[PDB]
This record gives sequence, structure tokens and C-alpha cells, in this order.
Amino acid sequence: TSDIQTYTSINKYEVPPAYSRLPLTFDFTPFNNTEYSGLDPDVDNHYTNAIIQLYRFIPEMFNFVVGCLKDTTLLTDLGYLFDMMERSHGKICSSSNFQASLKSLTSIKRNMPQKFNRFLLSQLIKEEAQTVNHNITLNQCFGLETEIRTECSCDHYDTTVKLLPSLSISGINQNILPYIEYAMKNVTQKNSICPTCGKTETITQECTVKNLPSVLSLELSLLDTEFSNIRSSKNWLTSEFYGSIIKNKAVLRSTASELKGTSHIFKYELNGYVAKITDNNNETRLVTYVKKYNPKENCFKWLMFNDYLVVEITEEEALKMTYPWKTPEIIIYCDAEELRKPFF
Ligand SMILES: [Zn+2]
Repeated sequence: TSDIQTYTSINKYEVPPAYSRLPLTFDFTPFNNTEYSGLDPDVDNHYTNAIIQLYRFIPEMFNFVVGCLKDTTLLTDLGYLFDMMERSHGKICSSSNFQASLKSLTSIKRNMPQKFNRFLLSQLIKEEAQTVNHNITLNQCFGLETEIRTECSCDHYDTTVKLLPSLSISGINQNILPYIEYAMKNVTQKNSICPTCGKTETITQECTVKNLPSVLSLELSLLDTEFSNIRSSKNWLTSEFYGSIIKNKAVLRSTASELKGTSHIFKYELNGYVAKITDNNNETRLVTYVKKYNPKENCFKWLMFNDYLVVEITEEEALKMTYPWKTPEIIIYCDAEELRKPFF
């Protein structure tokens, strides 16, 4: 017999109590002894709660969103929500209102967490645009400047530059750094019909991310076979790394000095991630790992959120990818200095 907040087991195949499917939702205090609020799972699309928690713990993000309340829209709803979650004392909060706003805009399936992540960021960034203020903060925080050049025979496929708020990660050909590097610079081929010519042709496209934004939001979009190689790789989920734009390419390394012939080096730290838990029943759910700075003790602590259960955990557990019941879904890296700023 174990307390529900027990978050390890001996055998890697047994889902520990803290990760289990919690009772339907009335006291939740036995599930949470922290000062951080969990979310009521009795809402539509309750898997979005894991992603709401994730963003709630990005300082640049929290602070900007709650700041808007001092100026209707699911930005401001997210504002009210974040604010309730901070000042509530670990008391449960509801994403009810936020869910409503989302709906108005008319089992965890493959890609749905990633799809919701892209939608949410894009939607927040667009609303941020709707203020005649400027009012760029989210755009500049998450914005990946992505250039697509096309080698083609017909001279049409004009180069495009779009600002994307997240980076989609697919397989390469071990740790996470080369995956991110590949997503930020790659050359691919595909069959295509030219919108201008109508010619069908194999085109070659070079996709280049131009900048290293202060928040990198990663959507893992891998095959389950690729996930099996991730679990076998110890230390796949790198906790911190250094990046630089070197010769029009993003280069990412574990240490700063591995970065050569570049004049500006940026440090990133893992802030949090959302993971899918798969039960023995094959029942499925999202949890959230986050890292929060305690500037008095000059250290970070790691928290795991499972709906309304919240438990402080070791960094070892927080970075462990080897559990067959665990799959990373969405990962956030954050400028190391930003990560230490206070939540207002
Ligand atoms: Zn053409």
C-alpha cells in the first residue's frame, strides 16, 4: 500500500500511483501538498489542462498574459486563469471559462496535443495583434523565422518567410539536440503541382530557421518506432544547451565551447514538457513536468502535474525518458536567464 502521491515504482513497467488515472471529480488536498494549483479534469478536452499548466510556468509567457488583464478574448481568459492559479494556494482551479472561449471558436489521439499547442500559440499571437498597441511580446518570444526556398524548373515557387510559434520535430537519420537542429535546417524533396504553371515536378526545398527565440516550443511528431529509440537512449531529454546561428544555420551543443566561429551564444534550459502516460489498460492521459526557480535557495524544483494531483519530484525523475509508459509530446526550452525571472 502506497500514498497516491508516490511517483516511483520498482519496475519500469508499472505506472506509479501519482501517474495513475485519478478518481472522477470534495477534497483534493490529499492529492496536492504544494502551493501550485491543479486543474479540474471535469471539463471538455481536459487534456488541454496539461498544456495550460505548461505555459503557466513559462515566466515570459505567464507575465505577459496576466499583464494583459490590466487593459472578451481567450488571451484574457487565459490571463484570469493563470492569475487564479498563481494566487490560489494550491487550491484547484477550473479551465471552464477558457474551454468555453475555445469552443466558441468552432483517449489522447496521435498528434492532438501537438495540434492544440500550435493552435493555442497561433491564436494567442493573433489576438495579441488585435490590440492597436504594439504589443509584440509573444510574437518575439516564440517566433521562429522560417525561410523556405524552392529549387524548381519553372521559376515560380517564390521564397517564403513565415513566423511560426513552435517547431515541429520529426525523425532524423543520441539526444534531442540533432532533432532540433534538423528541424531548424533541412533539405527535402517532394512531388508538387505548381499553382502558377500547373506543372507536376519533384521540387527540392530548403527550410531554414533564422533565429533563436527566447522560448522554443517543440512538438514531437515522431513514429512510435522512433520513440522506442528515444527510450533506449539515456539522457535523451537534454536539460540545458547552447545555441548559435553560425553561417545561416542554427547549431546546438551541450557545452558552449563546442560552438565555433560564432560571436553570440545563447543558453537554453528545459522549462517543462507534457508527456503522455499509457496505462497497462492502454488508457491514456497527459501530465506536465515543470521546473520553477526558487531564487532564495538559488535552485530549481521540479513539479509533476496529473490533473489535480501535484507532486514535487527529483530532477532525475523529471529527465527520465526510459519508462515504456511515458512518451514526451511537447517540450519547452527557455532562455536560461529568463527562466529565473519572477512571476509578477
Ligand atoms: Zn510553375
